[PDB]
Amino acid sequence: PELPEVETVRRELEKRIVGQKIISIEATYPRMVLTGFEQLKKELTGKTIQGISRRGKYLIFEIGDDFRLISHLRMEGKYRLATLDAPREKHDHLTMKFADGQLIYADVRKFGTWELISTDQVLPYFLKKKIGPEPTYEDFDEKLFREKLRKSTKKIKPYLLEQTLVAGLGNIYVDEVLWLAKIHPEKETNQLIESSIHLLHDSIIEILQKAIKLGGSSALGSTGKMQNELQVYGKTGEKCSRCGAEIQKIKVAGRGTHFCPVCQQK
DNA sequence: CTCTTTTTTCTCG
DNA sequence: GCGAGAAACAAAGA
Ligand SMILES: FC(F)(F)c1nc(S)c2nc[nH]c2n1
Repeated sequence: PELPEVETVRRELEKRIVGQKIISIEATYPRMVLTGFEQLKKELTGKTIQGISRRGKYLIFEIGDDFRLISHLRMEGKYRLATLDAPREKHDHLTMKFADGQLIYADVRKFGTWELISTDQVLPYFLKKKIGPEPTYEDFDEKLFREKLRKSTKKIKPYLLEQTLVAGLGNIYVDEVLWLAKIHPEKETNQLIESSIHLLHDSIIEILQKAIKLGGSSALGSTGKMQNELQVYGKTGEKCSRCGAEIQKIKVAGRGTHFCPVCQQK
């Protein structure tokens, strides 16, 4: 998932597990608990969930005053709320058992991660990863964005995916954003002009906020409607909305890349 | 049978 | 520092 899907999960979890005391925690794949499963089980068992936050694509469980559980779903992670007698499914790895239900984490590819960190270490955790601003008008400053693009020789799509210019874009929404902003994915950022950068900035905010409103593109968060609004991603060979052309797919920095050549010339 | 396809971080030259 | 390619992993499709 990307930021809109993680935000949709965050909102549903916030509605349902805040206030719940953790009765037990079980793992069939403890290796995804990067800080140590036995330590996490000891610290969090018997604690009450106080809230669920998000930063970029990271989910942040607020569990007691002094701990946060930082969860990343990577490529295929999925959460579901199940009854206590729910049968185990093949790719379930972790479960947080409450008195009247359980939160189960599944991940076919086993990429997703859990990290237990103390409350006063959350901001340093994200500083160390150099995560960029949240994609909102209030947080995403166009002036700094423009300066960073000017000083770099990177291609725009890889640079946006690095999470350092702005947080939360993945392969789907970066393709949608560059189509909407009429920018080639291999455009070198120091060749972007101010009016293009302005449109890119606004387009990032607008696409991600619309995606959040529509519940993401498609367990929790599986009821999104943003997939019906995608213009280029996964649409290889189909006609662009700025009509005439067919959507092409190339490889850029090892990622499948969907774009409309006429609309996105360098 | 092989090869390719679908977030983050590391290795290598 | 850089970028390309690979690594972590599983399943499905060509
Ligand atoms: F593909 C890419 F290599 F450009 C890339 N994509 C994503 S989603 C990403 N997240 C952190 N770093 C990242 N690099």
